[PDB]
Parts: sequence; C-alpha cells; structure tokens
Amino acid sequence: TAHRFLFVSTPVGPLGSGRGGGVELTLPNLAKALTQRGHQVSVLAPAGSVLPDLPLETVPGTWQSTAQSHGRATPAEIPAESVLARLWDRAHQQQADFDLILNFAYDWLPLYLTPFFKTPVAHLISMGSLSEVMDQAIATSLDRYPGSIAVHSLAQAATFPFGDRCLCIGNALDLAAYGFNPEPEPVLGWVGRIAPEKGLEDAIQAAQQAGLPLRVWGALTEPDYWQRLQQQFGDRAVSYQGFVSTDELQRGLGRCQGLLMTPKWVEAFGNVAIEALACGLPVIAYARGGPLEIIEQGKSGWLVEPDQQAALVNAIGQLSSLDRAYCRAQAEARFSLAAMGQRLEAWLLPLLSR
Amino acid sequence: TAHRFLFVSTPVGPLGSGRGGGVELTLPNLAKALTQRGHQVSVLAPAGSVLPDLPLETVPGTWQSTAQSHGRATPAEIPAESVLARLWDRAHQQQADFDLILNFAYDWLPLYLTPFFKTPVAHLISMGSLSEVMDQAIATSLDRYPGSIAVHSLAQAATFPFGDRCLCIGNALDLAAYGFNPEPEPVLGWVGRIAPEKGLEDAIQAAQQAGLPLRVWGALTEPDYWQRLQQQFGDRAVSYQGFVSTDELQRGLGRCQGLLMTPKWVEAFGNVAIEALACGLPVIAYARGGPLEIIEQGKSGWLVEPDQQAALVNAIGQLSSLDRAYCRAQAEARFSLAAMGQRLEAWLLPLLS
Ligand SMILES: O=c1ccn([C@@H]2O[C@H](COP(=O)(O)OP(=O)(O)O)[C@@H](O)[C@H]2O)c(=O)[nH]1
Ligand SMILES: C[C@H](O)[C@H](O)C1=Nc2c(nc(N)[nH]c2=O)NC1
Ligand SMILES: C[C@H](O)[C@H](O)C1=Nc2c(nc(N)[nH]c2=O)NC1
Repeated sequence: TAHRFLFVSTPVGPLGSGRGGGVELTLPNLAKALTQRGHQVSVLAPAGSVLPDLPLETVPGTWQSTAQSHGRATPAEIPAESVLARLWDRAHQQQADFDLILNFAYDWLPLYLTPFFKTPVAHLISMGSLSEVMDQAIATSLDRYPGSIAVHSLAQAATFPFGDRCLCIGNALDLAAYGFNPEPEPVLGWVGRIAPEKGLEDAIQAAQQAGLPLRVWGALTEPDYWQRLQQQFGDRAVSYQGFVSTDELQRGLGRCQGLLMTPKWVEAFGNVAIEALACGLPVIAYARGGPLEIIEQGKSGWLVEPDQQAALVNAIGQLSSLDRAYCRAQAEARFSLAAMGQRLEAWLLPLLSR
Repeated sequence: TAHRFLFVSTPVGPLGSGRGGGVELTLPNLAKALTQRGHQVSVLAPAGSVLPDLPLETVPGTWQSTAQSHGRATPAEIPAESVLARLWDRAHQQQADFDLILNFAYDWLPLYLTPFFKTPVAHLISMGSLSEVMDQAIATSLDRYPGSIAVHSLAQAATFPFGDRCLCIGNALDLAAYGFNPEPEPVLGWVGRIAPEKGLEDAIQAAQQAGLPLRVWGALTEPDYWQRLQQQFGDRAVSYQGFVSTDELQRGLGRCQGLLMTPKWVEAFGNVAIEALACGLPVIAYARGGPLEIIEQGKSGWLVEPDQQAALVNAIGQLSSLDRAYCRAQAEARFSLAAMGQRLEAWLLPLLS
C-alpha cells in the first residue's frame, strides 16, 4: 500500500544554495527512492529552495546557524523570524495529510516536538555528536519512540552514547545522473562546503607537494574562512570551479585522477566520496569517520593515517594503480536508489503501525 | 460553573526561593483568586518549589536565564536539561485533565507551543517588551488566538505595538493577610534590595532632611554597603527592620507614616506600593512606571519628580493631607482576590470550548 510522506528539510539555508551540505543531495535522493516504490513524497523547505519533480512548499524566515560552529554546552537557539520554527508550525498544520513526517534538520526543535504530533515523526541525523542539548533531545525521542532515529555510518553512531539504538541506513545516489569517465586529466579534485571543518588547507598543501593542480568545487558558506585561505595560500593556489549542479559536478569531477578528502572533523558519511566513485574516481581520505565504510583500501581509494601530509602525498602517487572501473562498480553495487528504498521501507514502515 | 486549571510557573527559579520574582506572589494569589470561587488549580513548577495548599508537581532541570539580561536581537534559548522545556512536555502529557492551562513564563516556547495543545493555553505576560523573538511570538498568538494574552499594567501593554489587543488584569494581594494600621509612628518606610543603585540613598537623604527616620525591609547581600550607609547618614537615620515575608512586612510597614518608592526605572514596576496601601500607608513614589497607575495623586499618595530631593521632602511634609483609611479602601476595591477573580473569569472563561 502506498503511503504519503512529508520530508522537512534543513533550516540552515535553501535547497540548491549549498548551505545545507550533503542534506541537499540526500533529501531528494531518499525522496526518489520512495517515489520509485510508489509512495508520494512532499517537501517543506526554506524560501528560495528548488527541487526537481516533487511537490515543494517553501517558508520564509531566518536561517539557523550551523550546529558545528558552536560548542558542546551551547543552548538550542531559535532566532526571531526562525525558518525552523515556521517549517514545524506548517508541518503541524498539515500533519493529517501524511502517514509519516521525516525530519532532516540537526536541531533540537523537531526532536522536542515529536510527541506533540499525532502523525509519526522520524529523524535522519546527518552529523555525529556536537552538543549536550542535541544528544539529550535525540536520546529522549529514542526513549519514547524506539526505532525512530537513523544515522549514515557506524562511525557516526559511535559518537553518541545511544548509537547502538540508531539504525544505520548508509546513503545512496541517483546513479543514472553520474557518467563514468575512464580517462582523467592529471589533476586532483576536492569537493565540499568551503568551511573550516573540511580542511581545505591540508588538501592545497598536499596537492602543491605532489605537483598536481587542485580543482575545488563548493559553496562559499564561510566568507571569513575563504578569505583566510586566500591570505595564506594566495589567489592562484587552487582552481576554484564554483558551486554547481549535480550534472555539472559529475562532468567536472570525472575528469580528476582522484578526490582528496581532508576533513578536520570526523566526517559522518561524505556524499562526495560516493559521487566520486560513481564517476570512476578513486578517493583519498583520512582513515577516520564515514570514509572507512565507503572506500576499499587500495581498490577504490586510499585510507591514510589521519592528519599526515606525507601519507596524502604518497597516496596521490599511487592513484594510477587503482582501477577506475572498480570504483564505478562499487558505486553501482552499493549506492543505488533501489537498495536505499528497501532500507527506508524497512526503517519507516514499522513506525506507521504501533 | 467551576473549571479545572493548570498553572505553569516561571522557569527562572523555584517558587518560595525569591528567584521567581513577582511571580512568587502573583501565581499563588491568582490561584487563590480562582479557588475561592470554587475552581480547582494545580501547579507545575521547577524542582525545589514550595507552595502550600495547592496540588504541586515539580520538574527537574536548568533554570532559564532571565529575559532582561539579554538584548533585543538575541535568539530564544533552550539550555541543556531545560526546566522550561520539561515543564511544557509535562503539561502536554496531562493536558486532558484540565479545561485551561495558564502560562506565567515570559518565554518563547509556551507561546509557540500553543497550537500544539488541544487544551486552551492562556498567557500572563509579566514584563514589557524585551526582544524581537518574544514580541513576534506574542503577536502571533494574538493573531491566532484573540483574547489569549493578559498583562498586569496598561503601560507594560503599550511597550508592545499590539498592546491595545492585550487584556489588563491588574494586580492582586491576599488582603486578609495585611492588617490596617490607622495610627503610625513618626517614621518612613522603604522596601527593596538593600544594595547600591536601588535608590536607597535618595530615600534616606529625603527622610533625613524631612526630619524622619527611615525603616527598611529587604535583602542584604553586602554588609559593607550597610556600613557605608551608616557612616554617611549616621546610625539613627536608617534601620533594618526585616526581610520581605508577608507577615513580617505587613506588621512592620503598617507602622510607617508613608512608604518612599525611589527605584531606578528598570525596577519601577508596581507591587510594594499595593502592599503599602493594604496596610493603610500612603505612598510617595517617583512619577514613572507602575506607580502612575496605582497611586491617586494627593489622595492615596504623592507622585513626584524623579531624582529630586526637594520634591520628596515636600511630599513627606504633606503626608497628613492623606486619609489612611482611603488608602486601605482603594486596596480592597482594586487589589483584592475577589476583584482579581472577577477579572480572571472575564479573561479566561470565553477561552474555554
Ligand atoms: O559544486 C558542488 C559542490 C558540492 N555539492 C554537493 O555538496 C554536498 C556536500 O555533502 P557531503 O556529505 O560531502 O558533506 P557535508 O557538506 O554534508 O558535510 C554533496 O552532496 C555534493 O553533491 C554540489 O552539489 N555542488
Ligand atoms: C553538514 C550537514 O549536511 C548539514 O549541512 C547541516 N545541517 C544542520 C546544521 N546545523 C543546524 N543547526 N541544523 C542543521 O540541519 N549544520 C550542518
Ligand atoms: C518579573 C517577572 O515576575 C519574573 O520575575 C520574571 N520571569 C521571567 C524572566 N525571564 C524569563 N526568561 N522567563 C520568565 O518567566 N525574568 C523575570
């Protein structure tokens, strides 16, 4: 029997701006996974948002500040004109139009509201543990609503004390949108929000030492940090490609011999890793966080000692030995929408009948 | 036509502690105003709250930081282990046991939560405008739920641009606990924190120029400040008579010929003037804020130019122009539990469905 789902997006910025990071890819991909199984999905998101094909409703208001820019004792914050508050008021108004509401925001409010809704609310947690108030809000929702919380990786789950009670769903891509490129140019790629946690400094330095140009795609979400990188490395240290659509990303990224992933934080998953593999691009990453669950050492990439420049330079030197077709094959075997649709249904359907 | 109400207290501290502020007096007095009319009132409050005579359930967690400590653009905040959040989760769980829920907290969350409740929620807003996020939340609940918001003073109300749509329910005391003293001693009273920047020097200086000792009730935190006062004004100018518990306050304050109210504008809202009037003590207050609405000029007291010693002294010299019995009469007509009960029923009963 087909069901009706409402997906409520992240409040940090509009879908398509890049402010929401990987959520802006994950949400529509999970929506596609369900619509391909016959369900109806609608989306609620901040004003300015764009989404192909699906019903979308947008709500004006002030964006949430990013959780990772605050320390562990920070209170939850609700700004004047908050888009997050507005989104949840609207969800509540329309709750009887859906069988289940799926929250994508790493915020206290929607977790707190869950028992205030009649319709069931489930939560996909995008990041590892960041704050006491969030840890507690997730715990409480789990205590009352077992099975209602999903995560992307076991490494992510292990950052929380209750991580074994979270379901790991991994992630998936719309594989039809990615072209396999068997013949790369002698250049490296890096893809991400241009934000301190992503460690772009490390990748610039490693590419310069390896002697290879670095092409950078990503949203300029932190203009102060971007100017600091310019101050340190100069304006000609990276070739900046802008923030681009999935179709432009996959064409550009496919041309690279490898994707460097150099996060300062513990990455929960890292959509860009699976996007690279989908284009036949091997991934060099630190052996920390989600990439440990994505890459196969010496087959689809390199997992190197965290935070060591020499290891990254060495890995760059061993890209030519990896089979790009193998990377692509791994993407097809593991990261399909069809398989995600199965995992979503196994997660969400039992929450409808209790 | 009796109903069952749930009162949810302020999250700034327990009831009985002093941190609850004016809510310490207001919530029990409004509850009595309703229980004396045959309704049932239960209370939810933070851990450590004490409230004789009413069903009371307490909730653990971190106190909310005071709204006045934050600037106008600051977001609403919910701390880890928030007592405010826990209060409202617990109210929601038990909402079907009540006809109406009355919020006393000057906080974003309860206003926002109002449409998530099936049971009606009303809000008694205790302060004037302090932030954008609180102002907008009150506006929204007014637009969606006309008549659902009350204030204590017509002024506080005017600090908001939608003030005209708030109901003023005024203020109440348990007048049966205050004795009328028709014959005072030749002394003046002052009630407040006994701390710098509270206007105490202004009052001592005026009483002294007028030739009367000053008796004070309140909290002392800095004994060095007390010594400073004694050294400046002489040890006969001012004396400490107690703290502010109702029985000690009513016994002591009624002996005064007048109460001097010399607060800074921030703390210029209301309560102690009605305690004075309830004892038959006329009030001499700076002519700003809450006292403008409470005192009837030249009848129950004198409203004077702020920060001017000559205006206090002139007023003190005209305390014999004022009828103590009339001060008490005004208290019984405006500030009784009976009169508050009437205003509360007028406010809250139309909101029942
Ligand atoms: O030019 C770009 C650069 C990045 N991205 C997207 O940015 C997201 C970054 O997500 P990831 O999970 O790698 O990191 P997060 O930002 O969530 O920490 C990925 O989904 C990319 O597809 C994009 O659409 N266009
Ligand atoms: C990085 C992750 O994909 C996502 O960009 C984020 N979501 C959120 C965030 N911060 C808040 N407060 N809420 C979110 O939904 N920071 C980052
Ligand atoms: C003045 C009022 O009676 C009461 O003392 C206050 N309540 C509150 C406050 N601040 C917050 N956040 N919430 C309250 O309920 N400050 C003062």
